[PDB]
Amino acid sequence: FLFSSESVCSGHPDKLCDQISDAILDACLEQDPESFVACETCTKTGFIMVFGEITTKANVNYERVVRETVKEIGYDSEEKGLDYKTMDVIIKLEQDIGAGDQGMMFGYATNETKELMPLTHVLATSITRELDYIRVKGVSSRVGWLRPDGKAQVTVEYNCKHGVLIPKRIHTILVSVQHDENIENEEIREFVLENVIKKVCPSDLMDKETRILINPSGRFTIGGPAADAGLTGRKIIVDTYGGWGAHGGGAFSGKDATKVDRSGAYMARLVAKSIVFSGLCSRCLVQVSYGIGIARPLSLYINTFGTAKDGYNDAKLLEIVNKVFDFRPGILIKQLNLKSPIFKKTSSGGHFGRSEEEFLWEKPIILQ
Amino acid sequence: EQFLFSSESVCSGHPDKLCDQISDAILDACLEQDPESFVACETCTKTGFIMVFGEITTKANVNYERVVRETVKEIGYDSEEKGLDYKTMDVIIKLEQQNVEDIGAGDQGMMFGYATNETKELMPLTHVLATSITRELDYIRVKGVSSRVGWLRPDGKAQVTVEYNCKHGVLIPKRIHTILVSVQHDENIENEEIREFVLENVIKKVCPSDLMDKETRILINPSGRFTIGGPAADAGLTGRKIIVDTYGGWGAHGGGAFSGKDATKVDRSGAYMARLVAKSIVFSGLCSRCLVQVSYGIGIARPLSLYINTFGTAKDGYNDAKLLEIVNKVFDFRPGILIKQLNLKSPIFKKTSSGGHFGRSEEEFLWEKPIILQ
Amino acid sequence: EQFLFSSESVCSGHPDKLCDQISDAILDACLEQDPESFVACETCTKTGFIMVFGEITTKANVNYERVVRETVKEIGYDSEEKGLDYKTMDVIIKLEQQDKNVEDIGAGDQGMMFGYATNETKELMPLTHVLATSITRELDYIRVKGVSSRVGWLRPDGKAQVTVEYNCKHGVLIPKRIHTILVSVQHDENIENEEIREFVLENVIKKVCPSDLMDKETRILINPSGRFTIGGPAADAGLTGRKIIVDTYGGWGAHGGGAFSGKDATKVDRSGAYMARLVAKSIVFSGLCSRCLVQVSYGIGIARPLSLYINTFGTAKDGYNDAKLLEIVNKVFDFRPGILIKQLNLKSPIFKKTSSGGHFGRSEEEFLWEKPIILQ
Amino acid sequence: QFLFSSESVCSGHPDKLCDQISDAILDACLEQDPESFVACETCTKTGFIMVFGEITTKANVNYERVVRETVKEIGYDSEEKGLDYKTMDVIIKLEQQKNVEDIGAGDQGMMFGYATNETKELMPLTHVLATSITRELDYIRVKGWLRPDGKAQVTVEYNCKHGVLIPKRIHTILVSVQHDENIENEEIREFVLENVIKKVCPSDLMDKETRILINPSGRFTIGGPAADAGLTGRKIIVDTYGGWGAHGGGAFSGKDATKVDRSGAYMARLVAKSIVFSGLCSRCLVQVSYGIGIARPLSLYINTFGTAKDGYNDAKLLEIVNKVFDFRPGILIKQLNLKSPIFKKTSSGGHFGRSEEEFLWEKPIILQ
Ligand SMILES: [Cl-]
Ligand SMILES: [Cl-]
Ligand SMILES: [K+]
Ligand SMILES: [Mg+2]
Ligand SMILES: [Mg+2]
Ligand SMILES: [Mg+2]
Ligand SMILES: [Mg+2]
Ligand SMILES: [Mg+2]
Ligand SMILES: [Mg+2]
Ligand SMILES: [Mg+2]
Repeated sequence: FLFSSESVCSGHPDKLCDQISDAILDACLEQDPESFVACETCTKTGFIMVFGEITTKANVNYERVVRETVKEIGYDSEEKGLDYKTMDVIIKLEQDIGAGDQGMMFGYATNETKELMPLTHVLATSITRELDYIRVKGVSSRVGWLRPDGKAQVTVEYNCKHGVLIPKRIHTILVSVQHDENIENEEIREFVLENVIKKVCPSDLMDKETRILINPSGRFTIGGPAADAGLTGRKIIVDTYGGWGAHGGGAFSGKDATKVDRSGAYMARLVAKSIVFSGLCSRCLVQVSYGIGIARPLSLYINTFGTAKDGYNDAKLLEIVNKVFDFRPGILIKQLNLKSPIFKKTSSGGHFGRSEEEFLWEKPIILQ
Repeated sequence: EQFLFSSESVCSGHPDKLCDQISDAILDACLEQDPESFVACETCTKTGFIMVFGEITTKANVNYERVVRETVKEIGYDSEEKGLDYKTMDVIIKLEQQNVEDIGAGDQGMMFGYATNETKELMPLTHVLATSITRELDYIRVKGVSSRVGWLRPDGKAQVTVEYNCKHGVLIPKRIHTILVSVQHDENIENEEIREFVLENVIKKVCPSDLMDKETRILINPSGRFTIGGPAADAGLTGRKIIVDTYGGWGAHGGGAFSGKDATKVDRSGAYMARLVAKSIVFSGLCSRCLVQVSYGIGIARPLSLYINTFGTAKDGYNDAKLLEIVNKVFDFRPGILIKQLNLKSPIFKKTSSGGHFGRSEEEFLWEKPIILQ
Repeated sequence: EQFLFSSESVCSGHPDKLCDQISDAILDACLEQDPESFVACETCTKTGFIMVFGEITTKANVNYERVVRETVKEIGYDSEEKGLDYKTMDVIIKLEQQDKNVEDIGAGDQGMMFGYATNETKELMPLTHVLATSITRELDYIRVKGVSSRVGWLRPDGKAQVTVEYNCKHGVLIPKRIHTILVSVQHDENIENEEIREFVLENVIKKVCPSDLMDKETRILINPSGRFTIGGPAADAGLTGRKIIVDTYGGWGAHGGGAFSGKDATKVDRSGAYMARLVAKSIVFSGLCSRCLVQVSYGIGIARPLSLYINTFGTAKDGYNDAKLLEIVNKVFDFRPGILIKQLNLKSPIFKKTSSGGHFGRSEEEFLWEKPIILQ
Repeated sequence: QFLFSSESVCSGHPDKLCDQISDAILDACLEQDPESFVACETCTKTGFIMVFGEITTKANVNYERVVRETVKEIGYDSEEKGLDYKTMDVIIKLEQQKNVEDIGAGDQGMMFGYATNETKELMPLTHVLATSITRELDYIRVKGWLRPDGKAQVTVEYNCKHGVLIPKRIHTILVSVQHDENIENEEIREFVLENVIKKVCPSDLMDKETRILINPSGRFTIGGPAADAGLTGRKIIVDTYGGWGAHGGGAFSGKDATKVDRSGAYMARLVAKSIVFSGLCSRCLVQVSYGIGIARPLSLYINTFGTAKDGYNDAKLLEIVNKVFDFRPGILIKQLNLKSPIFKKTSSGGHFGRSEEEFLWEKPIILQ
């Protein structure tokens, strides 16, 4: 079968909101590691609004954080879809441990890739992260024509043998990249193919029939918030596993670590990755469920899709996980260092499959 | 094989679901006057305000602010103590006014449909129960006798854990393991009265007694009283309950919220069609549960690929190729066609925006009316 | 042994049922302000008018006309073509206006109240009745709550009748098949009969009737005598208390006489029937029999019934007999009128919801007579 | 062993007054036009009577005059008595609008007939006694101090053996009788006991413990609509079997014979009575159901409560019924002579168990 995943650039209006929500979270954490933050952002023509609840001892200039985050992402002109200098900023923020809410969270891993992530998502997010890296770090004489909005989608043809996923070929790569009026389509295409697609997509999975589409619906000068509304938590599948596995519905950005929607998902990722990395299966889905005010999870579930190593079964894996891993929120927070202001980096490019040293949920443990 | 699994639901007054309902109320308001409207309507809320924003192409003449205020009034937010008062809140409307069948998909979309014979609704039991609890609370609160249940307030949530046995891919619920209900209420009712009310009038009404036992763990406001709720307690946004809206953690999700989007958004209409297909397969007895996976490609009307996973439950003879042949003979997944076949250019969407989009048999939900397949 | 049996229901817009709903809307309006109200409220209707008459003793200050007009609006009578328009109709009010912990008031006459229950359905009601009333309730729900551009051709009047073929084994009733389903639905002039019939079959019958009891020979009759555009009060006069069998058990059980709607709970014809239902439902729910008729005989000036009689039709659980069941019932239940009213919370404005769809077999929060007790 | 009570009311009871007016109007139409369709409802309260519904007729009827004459004949000629035919308001809201074996039913509906060998009338004893008391009060008054309102209730102690009902004793007789103000209670009680109760009730079922109550709630001088609102069709259990058997819900009075609510119930009575009179069972309940526009019944049901004669069962009885009796409306209307103006006589005192020659549904057929 064919399977597709999407990623979006840091300048996509929804991801802009996630990044602002987490920039505010980090700003609070830098001064008060005990901050509680539930920060939502939305955006459209000429404005950003930040709303929700914060309990902090930190003294943070919320508007200044918003405007600086938008500046760093590159929205410095109305022509691009938003200007940090001219936009309106609306601030409506209200100023044995149990979970802070109910909810379920899933973690997933697969040995398809070195990241232990599904290949479609690895590739789409590699494309968008590379575009953002080039835009922000390349010389303006070469790359100044790039604007912040964009997305990529990758369709892979799979074979599925006894639960094991074997990519056969890359079927389609779709890239949308916002740009200024002065660059012609041919140059856009050549730049993206040579400096992005061929840099991150393995040539051994491409062939002459691979469909490569770059701004296929026409030029893309009009973008950002002026072109499309954005909101925090509207890219939760981009943020996690790209359509694979399952999702409990909870968004990550703008939430401090006492929100199990984030910390429980991070821990479930650590567990599934550890099971797969230890060679006990090829693919693993973990579901953890909490109840408000209750420290131990109401439930835990493991599915290896029939790929468990001979000698192991999903029930034995759960027994092991219960011996090794602790899902009580206070322990998750301490073990994963979730009071550190590390979260802005998670809010674009996917929360999982990431190689930064500060993402402890991606450092697997050996299980036996 | 034996395992635990949980699903959640939220009440109509939960702040996120409040936004979904406003967004779909505005969509319906446009479609009743102009069935060809394009709508991409977002709503967000926090203490004392609702903001509607996004884009609309319509010939309709709609009083958007009155639609907002009337929707919030109907949900029951009529006093600050409840968390929002439709009479006093600020309302911002930032909606920007901008027979063919072969229109292509807009991107490399993934649509999923799921069904299972665990319930008469052909939905997973964990999700059926959690959403039944929240729907029943909403029904009692809104339609009940005020001198009896006027102490209910609009916010609330539920979560249900079921212990399953799995025999050859077939899911047989063994018992209800945990039921968690959080219900907002006024200051005058005591916890014992809340808990007895919820147990007798909601849980025992909607949860099958043969799956409950003395060990079933029942948690009702376990973290203390819940008087402060709604937008005063918690910000809401459209499209932040997409798993409640679909299958409660079962099946799969490709991304993309439903509410506030007209049917030309295939993230919505394609998901509805995929549900109809899975439901029809299970309803016809061709398997006990299945996942239907539809892969679209940009500029192409027919799906690039169709994949059906029966989890090993297919009726003998109905191998994957046979099921695919049947589905492709009966069903048309082209966006232009699925919109007409499901009658989606019709103001039917407000009812979808609380209680789940699937497993409910309303006259206007054609994706829940299964086709007999052989 | 096999036999056929039929029950009927009518829609909330049926003229007789419209009157029942208005009478209980007035009762609830009074009780909401004065739980001690005495109400004996009759309603009748014909072209362009509703008349409310009878007797009320209340401290409530009620705009009776507005209660009537809002009830008619909610039912959907908003145009003369449908048979009544709440905006134009005359509402004629001819109501003759006139220690609260006493429990030992006697019955007012030699009353007979009956309760019935049967394990044929989850509702513990006879299947013929469950299906007929499910059909009409679903029609009402679609008409009132559905999308107007889709179902706005529906008009408020209508009826249904359902015949079930039963097997009877040792007094136990086992539905064998649905024999005949009859539905009459009022509609506007623009919808064709084939669309009407397909709509009713797919969205009503197949939704509420269990498919395993339907077969190729099941007779389905939908507006069989022709079109049904002319209906409601303009076509057919209506009066309170003319649907007392739809209101109860559909021909099963028994009825001692006396309508329910418009009467507050001190009228034991109503409260006593509710209590008898709770007892019969509790016996069946507890598994002590498969079907149960509970008969209560009151005497004038006496609070406790003169006689209590239970018939289990030979279906009593092994170990129980009718005499043992009566001993149980007499230990658990109190049939004194003042006690019935307190135990069932009947001085509460709970009655409007009873007045369409049957008073029994529905599980609303405010219906305590449908919340069974475990008996052993 | 149990107690069972039935009620009857006098012709001046406000509900029964409405039944009588409705049927007086039906008879008035039929006497001029035997093909009349009539659906005449009546309601009443202090000082007023309203007749409302639908009529299709060739007759020329002064409806107001029928109303006043019926009320005069019942005896309401003064406001002291509760109603004065001379001065009351009469409101008229009556709106004026082939092959016989093939005439369909005019409506859907379900109707029961019942018979029991407890009495020569083949009716339940409780009902026989209660209606005999009220009919006798009316006869004495109409054919010097009685007034038109009144009611009677009789409680009988029964044994039920194998479906057969055996009266053991009369437990309670309750009689309310309206009267002139100048009559002393002792005279009222002696008259009712000696000239009615002891004449109607069999002495071998009376004993010293029989509870006999005559106006136990006090004097009763004002009655009729002044005492209580009345409506047509609100005494349907009085009209039929007094709580025995079953009821389909349909009222009789004010309806011509094309209303199967009436004609079907009359035919069902004839069937049950014939089965019991023929000695084929001791007790019999018949249910017939019709659908609108359909001549043949949708369903027929016979229950003999286990009392069928040796050799018979409910199925054979149904076969016999289907051979002998025709429930098609056009046919039963002819067989029972239901186009003749006979209906005012039915409208108080019970429709069944009556000996007047014009009630053909009480003339049983011998069946084998
Ligand atoms: Cl939430
Ligand atoms: Cl009554
Ligand atoms: K979301
Ligand atoms: Mg978005
Ligand atoms: Mg998409
Ligand atoms: Mg929120
Ligand atoms: Mg009575
Ligand atoms: Mg009528
Ligand atoms: Mg005299
Ligand atoms: Mg009355």
